[PDB]
Amino acid sequence: GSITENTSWNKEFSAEAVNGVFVLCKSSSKSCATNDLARASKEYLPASTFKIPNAIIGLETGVIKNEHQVFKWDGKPRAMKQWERDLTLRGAIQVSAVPVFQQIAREVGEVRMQKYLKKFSYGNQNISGGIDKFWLEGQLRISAVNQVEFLESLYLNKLSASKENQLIVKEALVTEAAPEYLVHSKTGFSGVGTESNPGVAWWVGWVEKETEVYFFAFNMDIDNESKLPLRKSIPTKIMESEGII
Amino acid sequence: GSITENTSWNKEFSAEAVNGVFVLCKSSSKSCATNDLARASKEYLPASTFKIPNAIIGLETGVIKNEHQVFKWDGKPRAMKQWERDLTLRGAIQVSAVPVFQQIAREVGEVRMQKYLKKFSYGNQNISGGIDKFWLEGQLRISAVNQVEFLESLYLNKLSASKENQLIVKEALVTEAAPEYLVHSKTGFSGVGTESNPGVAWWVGWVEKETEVYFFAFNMDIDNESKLPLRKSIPTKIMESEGII
Ligand SMILES: *C(=O)[C@@H]([C@@H]1NC(C(=O)O)=C(S[C@@H]2CN[C@H](C(=O)Nc3cccc(C(=O)O)c3)C2)[C@@H]1C)[C@@H](C)O
Ligand SMILES: *C(=O)[C@@H]([C@@H]1NC(C(=O)O)=C(S[C@@H]2CN[C@H](C(=O)Nc3cccc(C(=O)O)c3)C2)[C@@H]1C)[C@@H](C)O
Ligand SMILES: [Mg+2]
Ligand SMILES: [Mg+2]
Repeated sequence: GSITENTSWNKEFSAEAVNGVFVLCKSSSKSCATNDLARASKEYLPASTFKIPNAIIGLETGVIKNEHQVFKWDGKPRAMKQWERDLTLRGAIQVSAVPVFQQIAREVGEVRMQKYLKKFSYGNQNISGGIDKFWLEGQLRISAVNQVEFLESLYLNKLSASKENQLIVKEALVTEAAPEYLVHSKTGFSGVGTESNPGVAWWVGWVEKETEVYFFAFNMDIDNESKLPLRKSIPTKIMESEGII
Repeated sequence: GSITENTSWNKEFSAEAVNGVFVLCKSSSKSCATNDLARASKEYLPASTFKIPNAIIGLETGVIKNEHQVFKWDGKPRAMKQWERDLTLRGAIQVSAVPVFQQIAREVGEVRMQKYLKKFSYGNQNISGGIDKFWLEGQLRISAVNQVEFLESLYLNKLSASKENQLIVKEALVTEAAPEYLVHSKTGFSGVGTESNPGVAWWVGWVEKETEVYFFAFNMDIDNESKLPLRKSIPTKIMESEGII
């Protein structure tokens, strides 16, 4: 579609010394607005946002048997305590349980993963770097505009996957529910990288408000975990100034 | 499935002077508890809770084309200024827009409405009283045990309808979302009736918490719109009592 720059939105980045981009699209990706035309199409490691395509692929290949599959913890150390338990698919997405999705990816395997990222037009579609880590430290990259396009297809059930499996993943992604206000969303954080090679933090999703829908994707450069609150506050301020929130 | 009476729950009922029942079922043990086995099996006007089967039937028959159908307000006054606006299916359910569901019912028509309520085993299956009003002043009746059976089937996608259509109605029914706590629910209120033959107020739905699922159905006698808040107050206090929050 078309991407239109709104430089007034940089106010929210400038204040916090943040280098990043917000892409926000009403109704469709036919017309999106952004603070940074160039960065809106610049591609970055997806980190935990990749759990969305991975969940769809796991269901499509039958690796995830169905919506009520329980991912059992084997009792062995996992890198975060909140992952050391049995999880549903929703649970695994919402607590961002990487080892659940690593095992999903291993079972999907390289051939099938490559096939579905091509079907989904997902970023640079580059899965090299290890089947269980390409989206964590490999060569996979996707832009904020491309995240919006992917999530719009998911919203419309237009990905090349069953409608059932798109609906399953959508319910797992609900993060805020009010009578006329529904948010689907997913956070991501690649890590702190370095000073000269920063990590990336993401917030992607969509807002359904009355009869209208808004697709959004935010990323920022980050080299310190203490800046992570900005990954939600900057795009929240912008959507509020648009009267969305 | 089993059911057991827990007299202790009459606590929250006597306190605020209410005649009603709570049924709470843990999916993994296939075990339910209720304060009153007799009233758990008594059958009542479903009122707004019928919007759950009505929505599914509307989708199954194609009266509702799909999840992105907008129900346009025709500018004719409605009993609630909340309903005087375009609505998505989720919005119609969450705001409980009777006029939208009366029209759905009319388009489904008696023969098809009768068919699905039999397939769904929905209460006494008697839709006599007018195709657009059987569930609110007609003869249709359903018990709290029948509600949790029906909702358990919906959760499991085991109703005799498309998986897709069940998934659509399920997301429409989400009312609270946290990373490991997801609530689907629907309220109902038939009116004040008489103080001879009161009306009924419902709360039904289910809670997904970690990997457990709890199905619940509440109803109570109500003569005074005044006491509508206790429908949610009493089951919440019971569920809180059971560690479900
Ligand atoms: C996926 O990308 C990755 C996880 N994503 C993120 C993320 O926040 O996007 C984390 S952060 C990690 C999990 N919870 C801890 C935390 O500090 N969260 C935090 C701190 C301050 C603000 C916020 C917020 O407002 O969102 C969150 C540390 C994690 C790397 C994989 C591993 O799941
Ligand atoms: C459906 O049965 C019927 C509506 N159901 C409800 C209901 O509350 O179950 C009503 S009540 C009507 C709408 N909003 C007003 C109200 O007072 N709501 C209220 C009051 C106290 C507590 C709560 C709560 O915690 O949810 C809500 C009056 C309406 C009869 C219609 C949609 O078909
Ligand atoms: Mg990650
Ligand atoms: Mg650093």
